[PDB]
Amino acid sequence: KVVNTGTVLQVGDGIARIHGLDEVMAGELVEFEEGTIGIALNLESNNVGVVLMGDGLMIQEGSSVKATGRIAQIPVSEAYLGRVINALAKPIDGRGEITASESRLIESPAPGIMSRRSVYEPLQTGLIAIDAMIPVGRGQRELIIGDRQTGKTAVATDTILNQQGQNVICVYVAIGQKASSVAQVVTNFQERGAMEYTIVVAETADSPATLQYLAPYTGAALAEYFMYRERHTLIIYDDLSKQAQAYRQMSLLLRRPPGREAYPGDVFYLHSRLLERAAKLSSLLGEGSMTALPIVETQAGDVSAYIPTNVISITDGQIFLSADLFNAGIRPAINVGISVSRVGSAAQIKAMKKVAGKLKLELAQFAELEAFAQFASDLDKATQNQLARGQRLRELLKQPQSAPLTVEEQVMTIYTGTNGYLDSLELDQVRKYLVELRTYVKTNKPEFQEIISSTKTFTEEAEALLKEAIQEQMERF
Amino acid sequence: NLGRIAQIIGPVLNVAFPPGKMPNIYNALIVKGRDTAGQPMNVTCEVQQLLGNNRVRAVAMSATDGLTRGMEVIDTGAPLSVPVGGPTLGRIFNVLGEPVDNLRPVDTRTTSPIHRSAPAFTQLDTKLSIFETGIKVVNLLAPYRRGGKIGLFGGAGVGKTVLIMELINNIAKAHGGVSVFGGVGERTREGNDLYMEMKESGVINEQNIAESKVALVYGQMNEPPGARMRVGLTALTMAEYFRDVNEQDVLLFIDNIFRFVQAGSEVSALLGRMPSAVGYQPTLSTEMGSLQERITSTKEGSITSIQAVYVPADDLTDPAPATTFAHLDATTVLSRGLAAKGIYPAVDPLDSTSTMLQPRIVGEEHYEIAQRVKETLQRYKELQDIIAILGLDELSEEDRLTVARARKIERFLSQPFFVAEVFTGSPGKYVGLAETIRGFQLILSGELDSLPEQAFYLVGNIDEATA
Ligand SMILES: CC(C)C[C@@H]1NC(=O)[C@H](C)N(C)C(=O)CNC(=O)/C(=C/c2ccccc2)N(C)C1=O
Repeated sequence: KVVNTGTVLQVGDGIARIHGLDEVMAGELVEFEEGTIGIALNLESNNVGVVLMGDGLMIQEGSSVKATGRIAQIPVSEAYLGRVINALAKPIDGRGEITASESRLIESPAPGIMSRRSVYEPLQTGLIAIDAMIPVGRGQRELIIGDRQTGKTAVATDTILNQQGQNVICVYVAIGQKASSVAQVVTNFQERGAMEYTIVVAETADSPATLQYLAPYTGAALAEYFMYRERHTLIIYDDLSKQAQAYRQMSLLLRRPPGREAYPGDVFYLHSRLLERAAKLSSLLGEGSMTALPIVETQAGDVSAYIPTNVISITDGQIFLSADLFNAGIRPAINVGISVSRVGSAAQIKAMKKVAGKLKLELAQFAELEAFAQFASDLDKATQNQLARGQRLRELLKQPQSAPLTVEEQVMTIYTGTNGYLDSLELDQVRKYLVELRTYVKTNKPEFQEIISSTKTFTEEAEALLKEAIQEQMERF
Repeated sequence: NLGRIAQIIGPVLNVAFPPGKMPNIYNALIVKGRDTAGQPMNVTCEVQQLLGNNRVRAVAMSATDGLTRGMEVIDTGAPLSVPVGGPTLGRIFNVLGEPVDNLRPVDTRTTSPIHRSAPAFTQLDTKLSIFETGIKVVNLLAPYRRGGKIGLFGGAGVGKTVLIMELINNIAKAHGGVSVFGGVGERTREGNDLYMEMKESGVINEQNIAESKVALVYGQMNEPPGARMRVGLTALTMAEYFRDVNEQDVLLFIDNIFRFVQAGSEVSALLGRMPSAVGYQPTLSTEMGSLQERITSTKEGSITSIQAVYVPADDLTDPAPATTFAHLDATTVLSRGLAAKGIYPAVDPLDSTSTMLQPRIVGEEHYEIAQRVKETLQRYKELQDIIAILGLDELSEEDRLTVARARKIERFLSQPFFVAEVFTGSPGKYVGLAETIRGFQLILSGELDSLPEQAFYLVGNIDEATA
């Protein structure tokens, strides 16, 4: 049957040239004798170019192939929420199979312009430096940039953690990450009960390249099942860089014409799709949304690089992280100076705007004289006020990994420094101030904390009532 | 006609017809079978080669996933025809002219080929009118020639879009003619936004009384490459109607025309040609050129196109944006470092021209100052690398004056936007010619040497810079 079966011509480097199979469709799954799954892309004149999804060491020139007839479908449901999933949606954790009732496609068109609405719904991440100057709202695409070891994954680890139950569903997609390292994470997510609402769509380095592509695509489809259901999602794709690389590898193995850094001619339709399929659907579809936070590693702080260039131009903001501003105390390292957010403060409440907006104007003025501090032989107080109130807020902006702060905890804290309380204090000390003060308010004053959130804003009372709090509390240092 | 798909290699179709039928080049074909159980026909391509051997190749405008070999293709018999006319205003269009705004079908009078031979040499004109925008950097250091084409250049995130919005606000909502905005390779948000924003100002149809003065065609990022290579041409075919059929004066807002080249980049090597400078196609100059000389003003009317162009890795030597420039009567080159300073709109007062900076077309006061402004803006720029290491202690009392004034210029050259009221945090301000002209003449005269720098930063008029 040269119609729904075929012979294998050649298997070279995870790609196979199938012969026959006239009926195949572009994008259809084919099944090998030794049972190896692969997709079809080159519907060339008399042979089919198929990209394997596994160790092709198995395919043998002469073996036949069946045409699954299915255009790469993936199972989906609720049955996940706590299962480190593979790439063709099959468990890799050893807890049994997954009860899939429906099954959505990996690649599907993204929500258009009628099916969408601006972003107003906030997205709390537990990072004082993010949810106050880098406002990420639901449905909005926010990029995470940084070299090797730049606390980026950490920005992500805390964020998914920082999601109050029933609030936001999360998908953790690892592309080309290490097994171990994925595990060190998939654990630090359980020990805090956060793995009861997050999937771990991950494909290690060893895993064949024809997968690190779909790593996100799956990870995105699995999430789109909650969106169209009025639910909200957050997608973290650990490195789109390692996915772009896996792309290049397939085009060259399919013998397709390359270009800049050997990158194919459809390298921009790898992000302008993952990141588009994410959005805030109209209320005439479910108000459901999906916020994607894609990571893109850099080389030598070289932003203008192709992949990082392209992705930045697809996302609604970036959270640059620096390799020079680590040990300098800044932990986590947020270059809030270049880190932007196209949605605007629109992704924040009023209680945050009142403080954050103001904190914006501050950590924006210091930036202009910062380089002076070290060489300040005789500056004016009108500047000192800035090189004073400067490195103060920063230490508030510093955060210990694994500890995401609530929104209350977020606003109250900014309030201390932003309002001149932590002013005349010593930087190499302020860290413990907040740590101490926070727990102090959570214990003795959790009555005010619940006043803050519900009211969603600081009343003229709680202010004075905060004033009495901090002033006397700093007085306990 | 009827041929069969012969090879499907991504968004490229190699169709094989009978030795007689030969879809002429650029003639759009249309394919019969596609997505998951159900028969659509969205798969429309555009012949681009006669490989020979009874076989044209073609780029699809829709996704080929699911297509098959042998599927009957069909030669419509002419090029891809978008429906144009009055019945396109207030609607969001596909690269194929299909309504994408869920408001019923489009009741147009006649279609029209996105493939039209630009105006002849005797259908052109030389009139050079101004185009007051309302920003203290354009109308003063590089004005807008009506009919002419504006090139709003910059790198990834510099305020180009915010720049195309303020223009629709300052000029389009108040423009006394029809306008069209093309969506060439950009985010969807920006679309959703620019829509629900143009709705509130009622630039669109609040009621179907149809008093709209805008026609929208959106092919965003996600679309395959054979979509952003031509939505720039739908938007324009719909604009090349109001220009000559209703003798109207139309505006052509293309939010990034680069995504139009990038999109062609991607069908180049794919179709089997030999790449060129920086991975681009050999046919880069033939592609964005044939579609910037239809976007012009003629005697029959006019097209004031205010087009944006992406600048990869911050480099202007880059073949993609570089090419544009020729096709421009003005340029607003934005900076990433001058944007890293907070001064917005981040526009480099030095690298930004306009053919109409002629005293023969605006005046002497507009002519000198602009330069006087720039002159000092050349001085300080050639003083930086010097003072940065050589300090000021030995600088003459006649050169330290360049410094203060300049820092008063590069700042008085800031101006929040009515659309960017969320990035600046302060109310926008409309600063026309005279208000700007004189405002600066009060600076070049050291009439304001006392006042500080941040006195002109994010300020409306000179007075607002003295309050
Ligand atoms: C991964 C599969 C399920 C989806 C693909 N579809 C696409 O990515 C694009 C957006 N579409 C819809 C196309 O029609 C073009 N297809 C491909 O380029 C591709 C490219 C591809 C490259 C390398 C390995 C596999 C595939 N297709 C696979 C389509 O079938």
